[PDB]
Amino acid sequence: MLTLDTLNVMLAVSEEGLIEEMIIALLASPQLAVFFEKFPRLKAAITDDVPRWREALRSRLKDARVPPELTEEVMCYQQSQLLSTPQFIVQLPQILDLLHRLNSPWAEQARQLVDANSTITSALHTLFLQRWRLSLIVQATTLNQQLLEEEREQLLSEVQERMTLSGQLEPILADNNTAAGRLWDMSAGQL
Repeated sequence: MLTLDTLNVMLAVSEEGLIEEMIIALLASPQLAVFFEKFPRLKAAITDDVPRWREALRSRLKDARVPPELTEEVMCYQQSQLLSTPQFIVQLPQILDLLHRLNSPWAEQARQLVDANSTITSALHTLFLQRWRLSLIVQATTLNQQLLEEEREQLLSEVQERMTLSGQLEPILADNNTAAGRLWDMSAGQL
């Protein structure tokens, strides 16, 4: 079962910036939307709840699996390095047929790529994985955009639950993960 944490490995990206968009997604959701207007003081809690949504998605990448669409994006990618050079030539227009089947954007690019060079010895095979790798990062923007919409619903019941803190406060435990990074420098000279 293809798990969601694979995206962190195969793209080498961090979740934190995408989790920030997920904060905006929740602050836009109808539950929090009405809560902010109806409770102009109590909203300060759930607007401060930014590093809490972090731990929700940080667990969820390990727990949850990939979207049904994304499944074939990552599987065709990882299959191409298992697909050895003699087998890769004859099953070349077949993996291209798979891309065209789903209507994935890699269908058009990989088609032109193999029309550019059908004499795949080593160079194109390497470029096939790399060209899709970079293209899958900017595509994962949309794939994980659909994720943050679905997951929003689940943790929406979770955030309206914790909303008890603004009416009969009863607390729960949570991790504090501070990304500590700084290097000041001012090496300059002027006469």
